[PDB]
Amino acid sequence: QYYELRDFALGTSVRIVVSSQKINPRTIAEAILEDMKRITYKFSFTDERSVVKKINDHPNEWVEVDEETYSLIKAACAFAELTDGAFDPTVGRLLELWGFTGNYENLRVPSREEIEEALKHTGYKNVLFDDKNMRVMVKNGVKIDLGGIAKGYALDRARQIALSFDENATGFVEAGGDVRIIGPKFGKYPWVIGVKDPRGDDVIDYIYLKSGAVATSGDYERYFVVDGVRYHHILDPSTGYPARGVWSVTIIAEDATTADALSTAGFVMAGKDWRKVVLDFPNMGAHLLIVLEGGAIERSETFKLFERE
Repeated sequence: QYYELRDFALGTSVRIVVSSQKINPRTIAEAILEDMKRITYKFSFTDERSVVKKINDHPNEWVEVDEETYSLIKAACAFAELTDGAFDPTVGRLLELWGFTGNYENLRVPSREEIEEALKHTGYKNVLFDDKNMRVMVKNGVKIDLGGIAKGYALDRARQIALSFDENATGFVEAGGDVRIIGPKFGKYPWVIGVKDPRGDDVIDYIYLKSGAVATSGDYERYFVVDGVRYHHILDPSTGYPARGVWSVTIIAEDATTADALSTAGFVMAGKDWRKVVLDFPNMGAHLLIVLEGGAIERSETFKLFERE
């Protein structure tokens, strides 16, 4: 039987549910929470201890970084390339402009002119790498924000931590409605995961996972309202405005890093050609369900496979 630890990390609420006969589950959960918090501060846009902030605050300079940081930034840029910038970790300047990174009083709708200028300071190709010396440089004033991938990364690490304590541990870890399975329930069964209605308190679908991960991006995660209009944090990197036409995208994938990055990309892309997203995403390993603006649900045939135990 399962121990549960709930707390706040990764800018959200987290839940760690673990069973082990080898190591006290409270020990495994504590280890996991410590790592989630560690990642929260290390990759923060704002925390003074952050390596992301260090890079952002040192433009036009080759900045030495550690292997963890190097590998995560490389991975985030590799997702940006895979999705033609639909996921792009260089939305930092735009997030800062809109106020998503600062005090609530900074939340605002920037002018068209401000956004057009900030797009010149957006784009993953502005992050340069020195593999010889493990240095990163940001050109054209770009700033990195890892909020679209960091939960997945932390979740994947969390599973690795649990299994390092006990290869036969079971349970799951959750952060803000992203989930990574540690091992099957009672060692045998799938975990039953509810896909939330982006406009209600009800579940719109249930999926069954013995392994892997699920992640959801939605217009309800981080938003503000001005004059009756919602401005949420999932910006289209090509326009600099909140991506429109989509309420949520849920991705089942092999790992949470993939599910997290691709749920962001799918959210951005689905408001332009949802049919093509539903077709193409499964071939990148992202099995998906989209709730379009207005409430229509579209999902891949692969997603349907997970709708029964």
